[PDB]
Amino acid sequence: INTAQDKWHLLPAFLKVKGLVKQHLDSFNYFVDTDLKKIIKANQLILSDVDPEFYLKYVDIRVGKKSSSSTKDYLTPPHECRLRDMTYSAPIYVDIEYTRGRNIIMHKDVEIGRMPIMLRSNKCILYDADESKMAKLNECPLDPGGYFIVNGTEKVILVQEQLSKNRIIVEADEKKGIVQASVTSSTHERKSKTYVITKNGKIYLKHNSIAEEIPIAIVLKACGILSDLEIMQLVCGNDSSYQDIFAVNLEESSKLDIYTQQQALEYIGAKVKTMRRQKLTILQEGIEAIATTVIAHLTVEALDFREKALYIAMMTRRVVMAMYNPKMIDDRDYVGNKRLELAGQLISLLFEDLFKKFNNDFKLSIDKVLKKPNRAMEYDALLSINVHSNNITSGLNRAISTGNWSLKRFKMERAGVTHVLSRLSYISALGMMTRISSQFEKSRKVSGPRALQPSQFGMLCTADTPEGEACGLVKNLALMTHITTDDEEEPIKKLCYVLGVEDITLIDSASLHLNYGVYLNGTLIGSIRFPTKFVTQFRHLRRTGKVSEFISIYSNSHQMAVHIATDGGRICRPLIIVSDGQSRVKDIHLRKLLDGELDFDDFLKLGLVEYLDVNEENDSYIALYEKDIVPSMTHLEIEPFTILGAVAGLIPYPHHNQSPRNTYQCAMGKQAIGAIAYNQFKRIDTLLYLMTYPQQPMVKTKTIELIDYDKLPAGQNATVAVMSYSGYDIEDALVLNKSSIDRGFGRCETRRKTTTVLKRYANHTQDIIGGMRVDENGDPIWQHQSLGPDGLGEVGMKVQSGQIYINKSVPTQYREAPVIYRGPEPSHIDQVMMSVSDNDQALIKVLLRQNRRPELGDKFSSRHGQKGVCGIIVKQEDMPFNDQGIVPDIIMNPHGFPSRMTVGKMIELISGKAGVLNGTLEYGTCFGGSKLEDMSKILVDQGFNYSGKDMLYSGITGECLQAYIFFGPIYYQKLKHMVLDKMHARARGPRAVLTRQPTEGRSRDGGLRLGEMERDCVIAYGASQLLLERLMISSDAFEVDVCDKCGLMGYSGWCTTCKSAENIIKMTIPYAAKLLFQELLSMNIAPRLRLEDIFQQ
Amino acid sequence: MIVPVRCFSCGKVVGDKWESYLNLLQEDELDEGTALSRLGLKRYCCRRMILTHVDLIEKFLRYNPLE
Amino acid sequence: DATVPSGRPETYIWRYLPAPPVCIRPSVNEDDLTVKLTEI
Amino acid sequence: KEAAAELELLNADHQHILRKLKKMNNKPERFMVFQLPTRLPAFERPAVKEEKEDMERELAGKVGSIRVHKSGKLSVKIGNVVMDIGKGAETTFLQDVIALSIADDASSAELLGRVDGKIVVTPQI
Amino acid sequence: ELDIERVNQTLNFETNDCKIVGSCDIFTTSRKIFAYLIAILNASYPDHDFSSVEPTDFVKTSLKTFISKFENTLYSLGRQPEEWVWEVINSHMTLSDCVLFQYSPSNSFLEDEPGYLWNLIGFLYNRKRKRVAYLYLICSRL
Ligand SMILES: [Zn+2]
Ligand SMILES: [Zn+2]
Ligand SMILES: [Zn+2]
Repeated sequence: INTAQDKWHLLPAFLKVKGLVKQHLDSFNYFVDTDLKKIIKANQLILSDVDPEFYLKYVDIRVGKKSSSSTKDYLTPPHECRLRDMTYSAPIYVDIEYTRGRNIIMHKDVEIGRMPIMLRSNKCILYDADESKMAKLNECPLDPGGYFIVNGTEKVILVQEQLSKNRIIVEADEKKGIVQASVTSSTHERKSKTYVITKNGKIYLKHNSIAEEIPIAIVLKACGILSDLEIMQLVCGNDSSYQDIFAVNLEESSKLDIYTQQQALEYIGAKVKTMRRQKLTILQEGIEAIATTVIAHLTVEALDFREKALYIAMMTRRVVMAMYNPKMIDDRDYVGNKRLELAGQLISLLFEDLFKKFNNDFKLSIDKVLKKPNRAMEYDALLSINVHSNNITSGLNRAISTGNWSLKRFKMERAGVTHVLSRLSYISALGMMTRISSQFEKSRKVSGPRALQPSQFGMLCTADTPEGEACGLVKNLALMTHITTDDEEEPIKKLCYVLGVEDITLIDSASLHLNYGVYLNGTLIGSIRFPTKFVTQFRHLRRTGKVSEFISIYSNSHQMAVHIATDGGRICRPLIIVSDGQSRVKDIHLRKLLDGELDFDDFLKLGLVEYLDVNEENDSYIALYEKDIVPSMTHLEIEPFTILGAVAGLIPYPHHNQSPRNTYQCAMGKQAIGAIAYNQFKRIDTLLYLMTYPQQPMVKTKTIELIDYDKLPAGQNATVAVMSYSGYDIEDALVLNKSSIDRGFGRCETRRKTTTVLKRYANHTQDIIGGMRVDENGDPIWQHQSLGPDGLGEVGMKVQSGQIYINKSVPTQYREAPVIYRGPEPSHIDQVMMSVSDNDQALIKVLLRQNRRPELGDKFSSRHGQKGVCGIIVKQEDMPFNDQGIVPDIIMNPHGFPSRMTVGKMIELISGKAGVLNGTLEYGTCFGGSKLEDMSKILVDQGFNYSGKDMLYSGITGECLQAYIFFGPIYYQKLKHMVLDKMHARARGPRAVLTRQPTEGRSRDGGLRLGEMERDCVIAYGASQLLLERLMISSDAFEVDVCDKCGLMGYSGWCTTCKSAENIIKMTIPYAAKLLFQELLSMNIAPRLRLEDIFQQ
Repeated sequence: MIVPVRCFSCGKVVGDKWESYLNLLQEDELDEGTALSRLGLKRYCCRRMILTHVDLIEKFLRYNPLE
Repeated sequence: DATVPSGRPETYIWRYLPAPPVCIRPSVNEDDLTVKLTEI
Repeated sequence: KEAAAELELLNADHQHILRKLKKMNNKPERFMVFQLPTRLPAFERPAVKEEKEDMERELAGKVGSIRVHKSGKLSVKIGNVVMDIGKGAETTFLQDVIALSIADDASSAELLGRVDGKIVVTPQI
Repeated sequence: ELDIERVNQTLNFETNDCKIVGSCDIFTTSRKIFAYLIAILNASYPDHDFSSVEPTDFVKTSLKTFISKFENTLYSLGRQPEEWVWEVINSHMTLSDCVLFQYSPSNSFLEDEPGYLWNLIGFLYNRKRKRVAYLYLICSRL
């Protein structure tokens, strides 16, 4: 009943209590429940400099609930905040301790701004909604959540990835730039970043708060390490090859005659910038530069500079190993060297700086009453809070909506932090989640961060990436992943001494490179004698759950180190532990997992499964299947198809395709259209492409069962005859059936919103909606046929290319400025919504519906990256037919298979055909699915051929075709790229007022640019009057009046620099050349035209 | 969102065999492929009309004005 | 080559400055150049 | 293979801890610093072995025992918890002595002895 | 208040190589008014005596002429001056029926401040409400 093929049931057990948007949801839940306190406690008190007794301190904070209230506050529901263009938010109730008069007073539930809350988080009202409350609140239960509604527009904070923050990374190249970063970041106690560079074979120390860089022997002497033999024992050891490389750095310390820590600190005391405030000595400064200035996560607190000296020594040992062997460098693109910054981390950066700037702007106004008269008239100090509380709200809302990230305190200016959530498909809303941004999108290289690494097996999706300008810079996380939670490390440090390390202040610096040293987050801590006994007893404390999971330990060997990482932003991945050649999850546990008890995280507590970091996968050896478990294995895959993400699970049989093909599907599954939501008829969105009769795939995948894709599918099962037909399907065009389109095959529907705001003005005059304008009797004129009596168009009426559907008027004169439907095709009004936004002014949203069917030129695709356009529509007595009489809906060319090598499309058709003849949906999941040798058993069972090739007759001539036709159902999906929204053409139209050339863009009248590369083409033809006509005569021709003696251009046949109309010549010229000359005369150069006659005498 | 009236590839009327398809599965239960043949859907173009039909009119009708 | 009366080397110091035409810098909202000329 | 190499080196350190403890007997004023865990089991009430296993000072004396096993090994037990032992610091090069400090008025730095080596005891997780 | 805080957030900014710092304020605390404004000047700048220059240059000009170039300099600094400001300062002070003054002597007391470029200082005396606004704009250079 249970066997090796049943351990994949942990994957519905993982995703049940976790989900796929947990990296957005858990981070925002961490912020509003933990990190709000750790911002208030970082700056609690307000100190009034005038009269230093009127203090003000914040006791605690909570969002969305008053302390005296036993119930959470009423929020406007998330769908009403989409319609009314509001921001779905919650009030931040701080309570305050302040001084008033002569006694101190606590005041309860001060509202300081409002926090825009994420959907499906704790404070959202959709949290634990039983799908009948989703319907009352007009919400789709299949919506992922994880995003914000800010001014109606729904915005997602993307997963950012940075380089690993507080760890060391070794770079090198030719010309010997061996640099060593360490971007130190304690929150903003200090944000600093040191280097270590070898110039001329001499190791230095650059830092951006130093005037000029310090050599390396006179900075370890700046720390406690000054014996100058142990410096040759901290960076060289007994290795004679490394003692030659560092020996130049020794004598430079004697060459500056630096010999004591007093004299060593005074060297760097005169090398600093930003001497501001204290006027302390160079000893007091150089001993401060090692305190909290160079490597800022290692703050020293006392006389003992030992472990920080051991830090810089273990940096420069990695330099000397890089000088000796140039291949001992660190990959910048390795996934273990990355940290994923989630949405709670970003908002904790954002909300802190606005609470800095709140408290600064509240302190510089709390003294504007104290140093002013009415001294005896005290004030409560709680009436100026709302003066600045509209900067907390407006600064949170602006930074999410704009996406701009302007943090003055933290000094970061990131762009593109948010994005509008995609509502093209159901897949677009889930593919915009699980999406990861990168830092490389400002400067360019070749073949660096754009190549995928083998270290993203199971961590990142190996095919979901865009093609073009962002291929490998946008990436996607897989199904069974988890992002680590940052936790405290001094309990983990104190566990290390109990387990047998001995401290760095106890160990001799001579014999330090003979034993493995432990590294709690890159910082050297101790030195174990027996490392693999230490590591085994630390996994065993984690598998018993004493020390937490998401705490990874791995024993390197070439570095001879034992690293222990516990910081957040690492990507874990669950695996099954095996022991002594035997998988620990037995069939009794799968029997319990199925029938209700013993869920996932009981497999963690009972020691069965385990999260592995990328780094901890080095110290492992992982089996893929249970038949492959040899005794030296230590883990087992729960399920191998989770190498692909959420979007790449739509592909049927991905392992049979070629790999560029499975990447084109990921971009094109997000573009195919179908069903969006269950409130897709209750929502008024900017552009909403729907399908009339969407079908679920015949060949499906486990991965689309899990993400509930077959309840909101996007596509239809076409009957596809793979054959060459009509010569209109040559290079990716596809032949289409007319009688299929007449019945609703591929028929879609477009919906578009149009918002006007009837704004009232400061003149106490308001925008007004007009009235129906009748003529000659009680019937409207043409532009008011679809209008109705109140100026807003009637629901159900047909608007076409010029009519008015909102008749608004601005100012009592009223200047008529109605909206005019300017579309190439008509469209029916389906929804007119009359509401009022937050600031008490009217808001009309009119939705417009348009039905459209497949024309020549719409894009269809299969799920195998084979995009195609509709080339011809064929009459259905012209299509080929079998013995039963079935004709194809699509005919597909056999020439798209051999170059593209999509063999998994040739298996989708048989599994699709054998499944529909059997009555069962089949599976084409990755590394598995239904088998071709017993899909071909069902297919002979009926009386069809085993190979899916049928003998079709010819519809045109009646005869048997001389080949057997591969014939059956493929799932086709229709893309948003439709030729009605792409055909445009311009003869003459509006011109840009500066260049007086035709305008830009498509949604103007138009203008197609002929630029710099086709000019080259027509020069090569020698066609000189075409080039004169296509560039000047019919782009910007300009009759201008030159002067012959000056060479400048005059107006009206008259020269100005010589007051005469005498020798003025009239010429035609590009207006951009006229615009050039008058911009050169303003720069004080004079282009003087020298003219001559065209004709010989 | 609701069942197509006709099969796309034949024009055989399949819209009257959705109300009866669900009764063959719910009561007197069949294995979804002899409930198709009992309704008389021989051709595979016509079986895929109601086998892979996802019925979204039932979920869309949960969100109307209560009226 | 100071045969031209604008040859002379002191014509490269801004004594007089031409104000460009309003066709060069329009107003849709003042322009960047229009707000620079007034400042000068 | 590496866990076998650390096994025999611990087996080598178990004869090497027995010689250096028996030879050190009754040589006066000659010490050995050696590392215990920070938290110890309680002794007014005996914390049982699996309870001290979970959460991970003034005392009287006779708090433990250094047991010598018949096979080749040693294991400190204190109270009722059982720990394991190894000469596990390093072969130290820096020379070590012990100095007693006196507080205020009998102010003296008494030189007691000299460190032989350093052995460590860990809980047997 | 909040609106006064908004119109002060308008008048404090810095462009490429200029830094303008000025604001407006309204508070109740032509022979007798000569001392009534030098106390505002002393409290506005508590490092220069203003009891010295008693027969100063108070150009008693029209307030419409003053707000004209006060709006023109905000066009001239790339600000696109927002009109609601001039109702807000109206709404506290009844801008229509009041008289304007301007401390603009021959050599003002900011010429010795390094980085000084120009100023615009407006006094707006009120009679029925005694509400004098001290509208000042100091353009510096950094
Ligand atoms: Zn001329
Ligand atoms: Zn039909
Ligand atoms: Zn049919």
